[PDB]
Amino acid sequence: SLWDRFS
Amino acid sequence: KKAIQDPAFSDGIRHVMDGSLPTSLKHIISNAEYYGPSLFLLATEVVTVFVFQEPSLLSSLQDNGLTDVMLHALLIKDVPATREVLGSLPNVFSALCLNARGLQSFVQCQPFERLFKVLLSPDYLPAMRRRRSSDPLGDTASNLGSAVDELMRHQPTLKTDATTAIIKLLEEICNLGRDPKYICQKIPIPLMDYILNVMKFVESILSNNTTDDHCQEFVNQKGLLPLVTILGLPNLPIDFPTSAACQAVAGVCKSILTLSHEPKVLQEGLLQLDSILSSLEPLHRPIESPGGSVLLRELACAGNVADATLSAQATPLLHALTAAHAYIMMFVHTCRVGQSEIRSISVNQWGSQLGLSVLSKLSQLYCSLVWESTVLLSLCTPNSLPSGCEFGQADMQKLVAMAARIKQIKPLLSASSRLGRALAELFGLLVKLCVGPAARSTASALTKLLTKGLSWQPPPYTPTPRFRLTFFICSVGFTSPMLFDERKYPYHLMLQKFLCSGGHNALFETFNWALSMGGKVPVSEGLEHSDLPDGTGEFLDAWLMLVEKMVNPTTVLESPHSLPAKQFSALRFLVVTQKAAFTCIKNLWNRKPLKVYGGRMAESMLAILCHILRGEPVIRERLSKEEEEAKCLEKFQDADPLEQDELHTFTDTMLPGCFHLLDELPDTVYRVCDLIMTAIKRNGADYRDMILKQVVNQVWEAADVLIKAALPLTTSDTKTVSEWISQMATLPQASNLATRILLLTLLFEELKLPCAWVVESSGILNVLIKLLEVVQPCLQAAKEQKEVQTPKWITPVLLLIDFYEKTAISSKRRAQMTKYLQSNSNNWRWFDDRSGRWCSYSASNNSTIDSAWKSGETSVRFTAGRRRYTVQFTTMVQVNEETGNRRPVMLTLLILIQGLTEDMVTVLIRACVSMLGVPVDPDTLHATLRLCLRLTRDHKYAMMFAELKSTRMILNLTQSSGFNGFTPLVTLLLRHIIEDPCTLRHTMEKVVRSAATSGAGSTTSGVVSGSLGSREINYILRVLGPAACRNPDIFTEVANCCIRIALPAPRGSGTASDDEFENLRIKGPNAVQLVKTTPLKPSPLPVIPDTIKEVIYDMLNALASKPLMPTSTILRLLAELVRSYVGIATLIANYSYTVGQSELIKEDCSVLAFVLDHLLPHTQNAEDKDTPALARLFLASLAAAGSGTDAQVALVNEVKAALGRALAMAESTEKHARLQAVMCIISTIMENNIIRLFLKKGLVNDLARVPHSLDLSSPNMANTVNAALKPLETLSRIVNQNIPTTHPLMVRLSSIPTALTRWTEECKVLDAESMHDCVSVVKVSIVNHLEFLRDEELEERREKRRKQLLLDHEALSCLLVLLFVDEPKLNTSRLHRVLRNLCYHAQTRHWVIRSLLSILQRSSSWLSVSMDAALGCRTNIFQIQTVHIHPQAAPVVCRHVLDTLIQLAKVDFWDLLVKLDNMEASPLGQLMNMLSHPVIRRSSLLTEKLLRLLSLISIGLTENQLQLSVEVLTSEEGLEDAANVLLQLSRGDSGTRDTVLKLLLNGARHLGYTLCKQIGTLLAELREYNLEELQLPSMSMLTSKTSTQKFFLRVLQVIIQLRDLSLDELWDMLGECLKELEESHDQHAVLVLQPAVEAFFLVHATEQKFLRFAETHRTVLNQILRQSTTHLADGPFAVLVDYIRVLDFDVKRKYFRLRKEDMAVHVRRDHVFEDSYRELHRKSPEEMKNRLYIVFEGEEGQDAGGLLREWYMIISREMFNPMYALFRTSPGDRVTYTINPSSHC
Repeated sequence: SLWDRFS
Repeated sequence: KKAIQDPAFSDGIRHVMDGSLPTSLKHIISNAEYYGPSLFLLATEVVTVFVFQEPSLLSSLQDNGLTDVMLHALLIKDVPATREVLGSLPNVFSALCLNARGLQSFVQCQPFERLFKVLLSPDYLPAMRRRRSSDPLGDTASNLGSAVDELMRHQPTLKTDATTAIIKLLEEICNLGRDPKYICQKIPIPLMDYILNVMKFVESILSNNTTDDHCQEFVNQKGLLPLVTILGLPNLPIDFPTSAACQAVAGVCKSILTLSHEPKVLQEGLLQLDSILSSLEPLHRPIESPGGSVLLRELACAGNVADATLSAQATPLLHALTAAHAYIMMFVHTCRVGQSEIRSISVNQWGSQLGLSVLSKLSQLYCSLVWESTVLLSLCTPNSLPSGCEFGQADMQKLVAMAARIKQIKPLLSASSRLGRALAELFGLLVKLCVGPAARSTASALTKLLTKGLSWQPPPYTPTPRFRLTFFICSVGFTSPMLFDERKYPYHLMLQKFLCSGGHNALFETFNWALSMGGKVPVSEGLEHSDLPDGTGEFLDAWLMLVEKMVNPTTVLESPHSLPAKQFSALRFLVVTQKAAFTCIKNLWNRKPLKVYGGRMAESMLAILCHILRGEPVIRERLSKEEEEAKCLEKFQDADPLEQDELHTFTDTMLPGCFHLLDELPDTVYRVCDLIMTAIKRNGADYRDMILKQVVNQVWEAADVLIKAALPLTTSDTKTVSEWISQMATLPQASNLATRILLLTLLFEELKLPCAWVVESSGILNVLIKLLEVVQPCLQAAKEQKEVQTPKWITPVLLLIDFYEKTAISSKRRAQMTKYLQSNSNNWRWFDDRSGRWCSYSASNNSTIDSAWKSGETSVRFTAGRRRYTVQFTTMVQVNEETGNRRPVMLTLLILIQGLTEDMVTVLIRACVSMLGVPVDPDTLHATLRLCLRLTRDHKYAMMFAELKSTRMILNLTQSSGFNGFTPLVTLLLRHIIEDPCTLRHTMEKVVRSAATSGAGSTTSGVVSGSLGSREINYILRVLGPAACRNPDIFTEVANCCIRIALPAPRGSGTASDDEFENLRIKGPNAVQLVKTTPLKPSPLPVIPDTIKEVIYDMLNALASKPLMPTSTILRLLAELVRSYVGIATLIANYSYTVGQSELIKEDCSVLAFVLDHLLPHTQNAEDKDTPALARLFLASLAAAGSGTDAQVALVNEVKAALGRALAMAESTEKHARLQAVMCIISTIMENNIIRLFLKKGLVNDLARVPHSLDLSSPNMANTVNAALKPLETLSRIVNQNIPTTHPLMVRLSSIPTALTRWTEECKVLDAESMHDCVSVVKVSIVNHLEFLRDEELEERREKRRKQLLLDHEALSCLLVLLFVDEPKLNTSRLHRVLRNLCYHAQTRHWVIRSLLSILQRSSSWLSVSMDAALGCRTNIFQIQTVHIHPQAAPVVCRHVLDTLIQLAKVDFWDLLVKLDNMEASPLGQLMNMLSHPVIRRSSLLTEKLLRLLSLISIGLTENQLQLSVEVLTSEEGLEDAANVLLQLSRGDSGTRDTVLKLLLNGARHLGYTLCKQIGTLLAELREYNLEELQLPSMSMLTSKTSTQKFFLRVLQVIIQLRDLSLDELWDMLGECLKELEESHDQHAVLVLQPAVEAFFLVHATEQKFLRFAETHRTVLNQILRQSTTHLADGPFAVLVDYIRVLDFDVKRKYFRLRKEDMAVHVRRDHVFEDSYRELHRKSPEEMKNRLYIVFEGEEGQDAGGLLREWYMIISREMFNPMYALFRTSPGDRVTYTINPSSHC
């Protein structure tokens, strides 16, 4: 949920 | 196939496969392409089932080569590609192997190399595709795998070759994944479909029974290398790792790990992962020039290939990334394991030299992927994030106007993002495994990752700082899950290593860097600097959210995940963390907030300050109580505690910042209260006072400026319309108050009494009330502008006032409670419902509970008997923490806040109603109504609230101005208006009586209808506590007048001794004071005040953008009001509307008549949907409310008049609707004085005469008649037999509710926890009176001892008319029940029965009941000219009447009928005479029904003859009914027995003579047919279902049934004819005389001619018996038991055909004959008669039936082995066997 910024 | 699987061939099925069958199966199996695949499967299945029914004959199938053709067709020839064939192949091979020779032949031809090739072939992929898009992925592969697994489990020799072929499939997949020439399709190859099907197959094979023998074999044959290599395959697509195939591979590896406990799966994965991580080190090395992503410099430099990302040479680093992702989505799956042993081997493997080499490379990969993802994302951003620089543009110029570059970059970034997500999931789950020796090195490497991420610094060329801040955010986002669990408890191993290794100093250095911007600006100036980077608020939000978790002592010290004792200290960790955090918060404490991420920053900063301020007490207390790893821990052990003098000055100066935050970011106010509360709980009351007085001075000036902001605008300098109205809402002061008041209110809620006394002594309440008075004109104006915009500060003020007067209430109640308690050793007692005793706690428990109650804590914990109990003083309940049992408790009884004065209350009520007038806002209406609810509990103010016409405003309120609690709260307010002193007194009497008489249940495990626990005064007063709170004075008066403590019976007569111990018992300190009610005193009804009638009438008028109180709500409310108060019922019933009072009103009419007429009927166009049901509820309530005669009589009268009106109405759908609705009301009300009135008023008569005033031909007639029968049936039988606890701003019929429940809810809202204090004062007062009266009554008792025609004919006629009409929708059953209940009366019974019989006889403008009897003409059922029934309709009237008569049996009319139209054993004779009449005699149905009636009643010459004629000439039911009638009548009389027997004999004789006149034609025509199959037409009149044979047999049967006839000519004819028939070719040709032959046996062979006939007809009697299922020895043919030559073999076999158990017989396969002889030959006959199941020593299990049949076969062979010399072949025949005369050997 910390990698949603790319997606 | 079915027959082989069926008994009755199990004997004989051996001779199927010695026929031609196998030669034709051989052809179907050999030609699966000419014959369909279904046919091929069927043939193989047939052979398979045979081989399983008789495996012996598998040798014969081997001898003729059918199995060798099957093998060739299923292995060497291509299998037909369909699901069922593949699903069946292994069961076939399970059969063909079964003979061991077959197994040899099957394994000879390399079967699995061929069978498994199916999974790698595109021809069979359509067979593998999921069927229906519902069954699992690979369902067919899994099924095939399970079948193969079974095959190996049965034939273990194949296991080694199967797994050899399985590994080959994996190897083949690897080859199709390895070489470049194939390309995976979504040359194209379906490599993901193959991989998925193979993996599902291998999953089923490896892990089905969990035997681990297959897993072990597979792992020992080196299959795990080919398995795990499939993840790394170059030509697998980029989206593989997320795909189902990858999950399938991971599932296989997980299955191996779980079922073998083998590390080898992870080790090899790590080896290959180590190989892959070493390949992509160029991802770690940056450009070392102005450059962007390495992935985009490897992509862009891939020439011009149209799709580079599809080639493993075009994009080696991206394909390697995806390989890594596939490997890492398997380690995730194998870590998601809960077996401590599998977990332990996972940790061991990860903590190895190879494990930590991989984990280091994964950590460097993680940081590389965060860099690359943030670079690619910034490059894909449209030239906004970069600073106009060629940072990655040089490679985008090779790649390439903007969309194409972004659309090539996007796949790359989806590969990087998803890899990173998976890798973060792996690290996070590895922390869990590490926490719960090699774990300690895993945690070391993971905290080295955390340090690397927090101290990572980019290449110097980075264009903007936001690339580091977005890295930092992810790093800060990644350390938080890895240091802290869900629920925010840390892992102390990880905090230990995060501290010792580093990352704490780097965490706070990243904060310093982010504020200072690399040292360009100091940290204290950074936050407020204009040029602060764009992403520094998102970073600071994440950093503060992490530090909030890091600082909290209640989790950092209390974490379940603590290390064991043997070193880490969480105390020194909190010392250093709070010390480091405090400085950074200083650097953010008062500066203005950021544009976004400023309220989350503020809230987490305030939470950190709260945790520090709470912690330094606890931390200091615990501190007082008190190679690399050791050194660093010791360094941090010498940590200066945060200075106690610094938090002091902070709490001193913090308030300017708190109020700055309340000005900037109001939503933070809830955390500021908590911060202030912790500073208060740090400091003294001298600081609490300073805080509260400063908040109050802020409120004071903001309020006085708004009071000066609303002085009426006389001079017009400002607009005076838009400006003034919106100035009240938008001035800065009006933004301040909305948070200064809310803060003051939260402080008040915590600090109840200090803040009450300050709000009192400041006078701020006067100012706030004045401001409320002044705002109202502005609000009214705004309503006149039609532009209301509510000042948000209004809701805080009302809530503050609410909690001020709640607080004052409770303190007064608590004050007079303290005045009645000794402050020393206040006895708490717990209630034993079972014995009824208030038993004391231990002294330590009592002292603990008292001390913690006096502190005002909501709950207190204590332990008794090692059981854990907790008390909840909100509810006063002891919960057992183990069981959850809740038990009541009590306290045993033996700063004065003035509150809101009269003037304040008056002004406040006026302001509230003004706010209700203008619909200010939902939440503001909620607050003002809550305040009104608290105020109006004094009836003086309820009257004030009702005299200002506020119930009209409340009814006018629209749904735009409504809230969840609106209707409860409004109902409570209206109840507060209705409850005047007298009505409240009477209702409290009702409640007290009800609660004392009924042993009410509770949420305290007080047993329902208990007689000890449910009845104690001390508990009943606790239940009645809401009533004491409603009004304590009235509640005392009522309870003193209506309660008495019970007197227990005189234990023993005698005053000297018995009464001494009766005074010791009854008056003892510990006793069980049960309650009895006083006898009811004749209370007069309280006169309703006139204003309460202008409140009730306005609702009754409201019966007559959507409205918030629709009619439905008003009706429910009125129903409740009526239920609880009887005055309301009388008023409503008496009330009446006036002409032109509303659009729906035409003339003066009652409310009830309107509810019945306009609101109650269903109508197709809605106004409110559920108005009809609620109106029904209202009327039921009004009826149930006794109200003497005032309500019940009026209701009944109005119901009657309504029925009359609906009748007289013109025929329409509206009339039908009204009628049906009224009948439903009658039914509901009925479901006893109401029934007495319905009888007195003649409602039964009207209901019955409803038909008359309805159209009989209308379509909607049956529904209204059903509806009117429903209450007629019931009546004839009965004769003749939400509220939210806290405002949202502050926070962060038996369906009708009773009065006590409403008071309970009101008490909860108004005074949640202060109820008990009142229950206590009232309890003391009451008991000091009831014990006195108990002792006075007891003295009095001792002294007295010492001195010692529903319905009239007309209504019934209308019901019979309904009986006449033909309506399918009409409930005939209900009508029949009504008529039966009416016919319980003898006079009514006589009239009804007689009229029905007359209708029957006659059968053989309102009365215009046309019936579609015939095709062309519609016939009127009634011809009136003396009333006749049209003969076309007669059979229907007869049918209905007969049904009615049958129902009555189970348990003038014409002249009345025309009078309408112009506007058991005695009648048995008539019913029998009706059998002669033509409409009945024609019809089968009517005749059967009549016969049924006759039979039921039965429980002269002509009438009995008519009955006999019926059977003679006509219906199996009819036949049985006639038999029963005749039998019962014959039992009735002897002379009738004789007459019936004579008549029956005569009928039989005539029938026989006509039969003989038929058999003579038959015989003659058989002569003429032969003398030159049988279809002689003379046979037809014997085949006929109604042939004289049938009648003759029936008559004879009845004659016999009566026995407990000269027909020799017929017998001779029958004999001759039978012989002639038998002479003919056809055999079944005889059966046309079976019934007559039966008759012959029935007559003859009385319970001989019969024997001679049977011999001369032997084969005929055999045909008879063989066809008959009649059991030979219970039917008539039993006599021939002893003359047995006269039956066929199979007839005797059918006739032929001890508790029996199952019984084992242990024999050896090689000795069965002699083993059976030894086992059994001494067994008894009855033990042999047990069911034998045969066990062959050491042989496998098999079908016990087949095993017994085999046993019998082997024995029947060995009988004829010459070695036993038992039997020898006949020297002539040589195939038979007879006793061997050489058995003496």
